[PDB]
Amino acid sequence: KPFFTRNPSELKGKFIHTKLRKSSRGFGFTVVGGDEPDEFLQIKSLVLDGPAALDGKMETGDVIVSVNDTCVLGHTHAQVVKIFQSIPIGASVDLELCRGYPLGSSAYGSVKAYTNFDAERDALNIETAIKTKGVDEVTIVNILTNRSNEQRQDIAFAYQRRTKKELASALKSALSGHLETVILGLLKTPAQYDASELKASMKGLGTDEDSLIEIICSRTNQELQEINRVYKEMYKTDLEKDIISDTSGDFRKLMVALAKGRRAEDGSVIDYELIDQDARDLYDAGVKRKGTDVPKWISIMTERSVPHLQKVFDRYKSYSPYDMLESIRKEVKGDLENAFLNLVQCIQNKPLYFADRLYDSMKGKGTRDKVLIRIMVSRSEVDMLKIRSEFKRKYGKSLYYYIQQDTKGDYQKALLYLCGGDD
Amino acid sequence: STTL
Ligand SMILES: [Ca+2]
Ligand SMILES: [Ca+2]
Ligand SMILES: [Ca+2]
Ligand SMILES: [Ca+2]
Repeated sequence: KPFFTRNPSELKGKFIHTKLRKSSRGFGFTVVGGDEPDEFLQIKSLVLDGPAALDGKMETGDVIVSVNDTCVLGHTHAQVVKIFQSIPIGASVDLELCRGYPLGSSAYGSVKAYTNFDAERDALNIETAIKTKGVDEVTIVNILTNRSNEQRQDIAFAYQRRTKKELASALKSALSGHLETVILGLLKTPAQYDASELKASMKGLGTDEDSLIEIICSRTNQELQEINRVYKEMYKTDLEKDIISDTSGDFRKLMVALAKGRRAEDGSVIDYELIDQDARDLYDAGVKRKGTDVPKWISIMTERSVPHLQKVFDRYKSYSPYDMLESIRKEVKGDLENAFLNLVQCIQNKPLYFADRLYDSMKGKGTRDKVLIRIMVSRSEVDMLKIRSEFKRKYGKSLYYYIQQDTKGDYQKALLYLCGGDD
Repeated sequence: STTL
């Protein structure tokens, strides 16, 4: 349960006092929370060109402590909104805000927002570590792996503002090897990281299909819209065109369909009749007949919602002697088969999917560092705790333990911080 | 979620 108190003397972070004059379009910010009897009200967003943003003190996630010297900790959403609306135009409001409590963080991520966050202090310390004779990598790793992705963007902004140099460029020149790969990956936003991992996977027609498949099969609609937008910004070409240029056959049709990020959203009602019909269609399209009707498989597995397809795959076992994964291995081959196997795993149990990919990257000789690094970077704020839970349950030892055996040095220490702990 |  999120922390809550009605006493200001028990709040965690730092306090900001603001004075805003009401404009024609209000004070220019939105708030969330205050429905549960014990829930903070926090700043959801700030209207640009509005009083709150132009003042410069208010920030997203801040807890509203008091309004016009009345403490509003514990007050309902409706009571506080009424206070702001009753203020006439030109009158002012006095706000005390508390900065340190986060908003909208995943419950299953391993990397949490640092509470006493000071972007300027972090940039200063990173610069000192970069300029140290024989780079101080420990400080660089200790900081960046203990900050959320959003905070790393603030660190990079404060670093560029002080030194007039990009933080990623300075770290690229100071770090090397697998440690450099991890740190530079942490510095990108989730969409920037996936977009550049996708571009790298399509270096030629001899494509690292594993990486393309892994990203496109495991990303959600929301994540794929931002990837498609950011990919075109960074590389001035649509992601779909590069997939079309880099794939062929039914494998191409499947990757293009998934990358659109237009999967049907999770419905409120379970459609039991469509569940049975989809299961029969998957059976009729494959195991039941000679050959395979691949477009029917692509259509059902790319367009239906994930909760729907989980029940479809269970109902499919009623008609077919083999489950969906085994049916795929019997019906198709090559990149098409690998893509269907990854997609079905992502639908059925995405944390287990990443746990198996982590095991494969380390089990044998050496390491598939590219796979291991990308997963530890991209899932550390999504579902890393479920990935660790599935890993320890299946393999007996923790993901932490396997990372220790396969990697060494500051590289290992960074991966262990992204892991989050032993199991 | 309410605008102010
Ligand atoms: Ca050094
Ligand atoms: Ca068949
Ligand atoms: Ca049955
Ligand atoms: Ca291996």
